[PDB]
Amino acid sequence: VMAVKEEQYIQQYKKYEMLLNRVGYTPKISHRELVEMAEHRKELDKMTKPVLDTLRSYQDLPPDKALAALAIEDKKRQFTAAEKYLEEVLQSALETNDE
Amino acid sequence: HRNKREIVKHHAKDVELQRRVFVDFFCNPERLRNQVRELNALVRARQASSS
Amino acid sequence: EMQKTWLCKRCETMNAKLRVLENVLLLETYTPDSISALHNIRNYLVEATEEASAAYNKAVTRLREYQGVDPHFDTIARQYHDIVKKLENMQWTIHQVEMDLKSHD
Amino acid sequence: YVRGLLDEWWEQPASTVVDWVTVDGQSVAAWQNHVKQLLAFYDKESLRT
Amino acid sequence: MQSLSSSAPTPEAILEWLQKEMGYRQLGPYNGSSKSHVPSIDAIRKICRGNMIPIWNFLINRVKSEKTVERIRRNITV
Amino acid sequence: MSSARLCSLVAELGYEGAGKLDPDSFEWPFQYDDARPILDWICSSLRPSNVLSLAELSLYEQFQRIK
Repeated sequence: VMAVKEEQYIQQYKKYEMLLNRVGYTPKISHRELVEMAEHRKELDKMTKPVLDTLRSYQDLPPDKALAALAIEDKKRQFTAAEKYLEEVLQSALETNDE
Repeated sequence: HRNKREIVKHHAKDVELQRRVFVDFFCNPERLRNQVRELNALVRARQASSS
Repeated sequence: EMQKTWLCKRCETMNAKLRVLENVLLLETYTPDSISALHNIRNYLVEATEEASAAYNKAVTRLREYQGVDPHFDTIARQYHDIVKKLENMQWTIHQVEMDLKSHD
Repeated sequence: YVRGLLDEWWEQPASTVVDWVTVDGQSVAAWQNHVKQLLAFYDKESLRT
Repeated sequence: MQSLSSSAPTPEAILEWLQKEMGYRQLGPYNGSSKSHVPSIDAIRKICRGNMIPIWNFLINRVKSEKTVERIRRNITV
Repeated sequence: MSSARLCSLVAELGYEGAGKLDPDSFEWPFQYDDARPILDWICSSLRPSNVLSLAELSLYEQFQRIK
């Protein structure tokens, strides 16, 4: 039984230099920031989580404040569009974390 | 590993033989709109070969 | 007599075989996410998080965002019911600070 | 470094090691769509042509 | 935390990048004493450096201390 | 590993950290990235790297023990 099955028993020595696993944080050092870009999008999505009830109020503006619907509605989007101008390149790398 | 690695080579045709015999009878018209998305139609046969 | 030699020739293997496989899983728990750490060498647009971090300072704009109702005061005269829903949105900018920069922090 | 404790049990009781040689093959099942193409997509021309 | 770091990310978000690290930290205690909560943080944006130096230097990657707090500190040793 | 946070200080000095774009992942090995100043600041950097390496090295200390 030990004529050939010792191969897996004697292969335990060639993997002695494997102690280098502490470098596991090194991608976690980076990719967590890279998926933080993804984590920012859900925190970008947190823009509306109090405002989801404001869209209930924002729905009532254009029927009544038709002219004012172009001065208050997009004003909410101003803090969501405050990131879009460099969000495409954010998506360009968090896709490696999400896509 | 003689069979677990070789069963990978089997499903190159195993997920094809049963797919051609009966599955294609209702999937050939589908493949016109499933010419890209058919991998989802493929999951039900590839993971069976994982055993 | 021979157990100190052959039953103990594995005294210098159970030390090794047990030890070597220990430092394996930790590295393997980061390879699926390591793509973004390696496919994004120039694409470390984690910088664009702070190039897009401007989501925070617009909390000041939230203090004066709903004040567009005031110039058209007669609009809510016939729509007095909508302002009730607007009540829970005026003070969000105070705690939006924590989030709208968490939007990029 | 207790993380790799099961990896020693992945040596002699290595049913798991040979078990996941298909999930990475399943990870390239999208690449196997071309392998799927040589036979399944050949039936696409059966009704196309 | 380098490269395209002090050119695009730093200046457009001087009120946003370099104080967002402790924006959750100072919101309750320190960003609320003044009547103008958010506008005071523009001035608090200056004093945010005194209470906390290092993560400001974690610019592109891990300045995001509000969710990198377990990762900003482990970059010292781990 | 604390020298990785030294390379962080090149954040506000970003235009000088252009070469430190790839090491945004390889951040643990920043010791060799700053190998040149090591010979001039080994005294300041001897104490952090010692105890940091002793954490993994400490596992071998106990090897000494009627009719």
